Amino acid sequence: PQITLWKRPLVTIKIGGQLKEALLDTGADDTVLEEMNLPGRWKPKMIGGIGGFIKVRQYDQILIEICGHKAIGTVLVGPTPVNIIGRNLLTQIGCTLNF
Amino acid sequence: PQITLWKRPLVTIKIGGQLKEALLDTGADDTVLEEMNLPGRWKPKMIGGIGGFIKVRQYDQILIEICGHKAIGTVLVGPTPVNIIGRNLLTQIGCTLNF
Ligand SMILES: CC(C)[C@H](NC(=O)[C@H](C)NC(=O)OCc1ccccc1)C(=O)N[C@@H](Cc1ccccc1)[C@@H](O)[C@H](O)[C@H](Cc1ccccc1)NC(=O)[C@@H](NC(=O)[C@H](C)NC(=O)OCc1ccccc1)C(C)C
Ligand SMILES: Cc1ccc(S(=O)(=O)NC(=O)Nc2nccs2)cc1
Ligand SMILES: Cc1ccc(S(=O)(=O)NC(=O)Nc2nccs2)cc1
Repeated sequence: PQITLWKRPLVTIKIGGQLKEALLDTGADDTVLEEMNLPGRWKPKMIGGIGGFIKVRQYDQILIEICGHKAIGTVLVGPTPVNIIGRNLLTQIGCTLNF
Repeated sequence: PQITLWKRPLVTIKIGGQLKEALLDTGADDTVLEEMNLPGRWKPKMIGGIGGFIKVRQYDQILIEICGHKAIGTVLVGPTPVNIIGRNLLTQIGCTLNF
């Protein structure tokens, strides 16, 4: 769509044959999702934000669908309290900020 | 104008006399800038994200220019490593996500 920001920009995502809600985030370099089993091998990673760092597992070339828009790319899993769609995936669905 | 997301969506702001860069951040509720000098009476406030939380200072009715769009709102001030423009001002300047 064209989505307003009066309300948080949380959309429906599909990943792993599971439906989740996530936040379209121009403030995130990377896509980080709450704890979930996922296929293939991973590598260790840290991400930072407000008030420090946390550890995550990087998985590559993952199929995700975001309001019906398919993308394959990197997805990180760990103790985020919010499912976040970051720029690496927002680009793949054509997402822009406009005003 | 249009901001595609291949790089961090950075923009020029003008606030309390000064020129700065700040990130347009759709997953930020509030606006939060690096330590600076704003006027008069402020209240404590707590904001958190990945990894933890910070203590900030809340300044209300602060005037700000964001990419030539004027806005008046709550600016938060504290130890964030990046200046963040949140939905509180993104809404005032007519900012939406398009895909
Ligand atoms: C989502 C992350 C992957 C993202 N991180 C990155 O992309 C980082 C910079 N990149 C990165 O880590 O890459 C690898 C790296 C980096 C540096 C060194 C080595 C390796 C990030 O945290 N980005 C944040 C900005 C930032 C950048 C640098 C440093 C510090 C902060 C926000 O823009 C991003 O949009 C998040 C989303 C979020 C929110 C909550 C939990 C988890 C994620 N918002 C926030 O952190 C904001 N918090 C909020 O908006 C919350 C929801 N509000 C809040 O506390 O409100 C009051 C409240 C109080 C009490 C209860 C409830 C609410 C903040 C900017 C205002
Ligand atoms: C676009 C899109 C379709 C379907 C999903 S799904 O139902 O969550 N799971 C999968 O497709 N898994 C996979 N199948 C083959 C390789 S990875 C997610 C995203
Ligand atoms: C459009 C635009 C003009 C001027 C500015 S300014 O010089 O940075 N600030 C102000 O003039 N006044 C205030 N700042 C804080 C409270 S009242 C900012 C934006």
